[PDB]
Amino acid sequence: SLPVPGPDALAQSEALAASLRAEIASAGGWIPFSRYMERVLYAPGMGYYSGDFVTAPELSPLFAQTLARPVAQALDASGTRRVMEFGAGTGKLAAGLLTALAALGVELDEYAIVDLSGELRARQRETLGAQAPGLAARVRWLDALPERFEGVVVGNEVLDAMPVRLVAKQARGWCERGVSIDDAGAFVFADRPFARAEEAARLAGIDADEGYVTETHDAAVAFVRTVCAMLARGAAFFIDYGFPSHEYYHRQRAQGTLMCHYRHRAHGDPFVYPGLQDITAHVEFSAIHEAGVGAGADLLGYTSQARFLLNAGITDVLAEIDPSDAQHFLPAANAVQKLISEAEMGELFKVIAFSRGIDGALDAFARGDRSHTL
Repeated sequence: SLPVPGPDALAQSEALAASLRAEIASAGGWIPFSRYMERVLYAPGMGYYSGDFVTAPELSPLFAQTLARPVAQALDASGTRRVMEFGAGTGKLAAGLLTALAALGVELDEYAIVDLSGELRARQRETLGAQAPGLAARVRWLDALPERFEGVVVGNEVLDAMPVRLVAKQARGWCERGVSIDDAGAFVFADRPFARAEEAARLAGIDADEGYVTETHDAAVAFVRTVCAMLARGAAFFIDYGFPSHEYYHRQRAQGTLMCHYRHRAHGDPFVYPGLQDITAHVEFSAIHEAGVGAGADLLGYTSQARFLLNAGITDVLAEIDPSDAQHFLPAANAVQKLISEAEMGELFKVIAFSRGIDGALDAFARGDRSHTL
């Protein structure tokens, strides 16, 4: 069943929906899914994110403590002293990473948060004041990526929320799946030939039978190019759920990876209550790899979150807590298992990193690197 929102949320969703229906009609009855997704997620005031930013916020402490190790190693190796986080959710990772780095002897000249909409920083500032008092003063917020950056960039579950286009395999070949309105005014998917017939060529490599529907990630690719061109020295880590291309576009993944979350219920329909639910797609890491190295950065590593966290010392972090102290040990052990178990986040989530001015390997990627599978 599908719970009905309260009056105020419903009014918001209805206004957002009416604005999208009006846009679709004005455009001749069809818009790409990227445009739909951009508006329902990011419309000022009414979009989902712009008026549940990570999968498991309660894992942020142990996660940040562990991530701090390769972050510090990348700072040392590149001779840099700044971190920049894109998005940043409610600021739990920033508070954790700031605190953990400082505890390990690493002070930053600045921890920059990129909050394009302006809408996330108030809660982030509150979280930092509460959880990292006296490191909070090192945090600055940016309205856009700068032209140049020296330090370590962190993008945790941000690639998955960037707009995707949908593509569908017809007998006649690939086409674009966009959004139309039906005769009752409801949003409907609608398939149309590509404007740029060129854009079907990139899909030829997919082992897809007729009826296959999947996502392309132009916006994420554009973002990674921009980050890697900006990065002058240092590293950029992206943490997200997804797969290299062979697996992403596997013959059997014929409904793709699009998933929506409404009142923490996972389901496939992005036309449910516009503005009141999340819409995400998994990340296609081969294209992300090409994006970053094509901008001239080195690939620093690619592996599963489990392997990255294990390599980075998560079990050592856990082992600081004594097992007889059950009050602390069991929650910590359960957190670690959620982070690293194949059945939980450990395999599905991946870490990819790019670098400039880092020679050699990070310990976090030195065993079990998967770059050769990209």
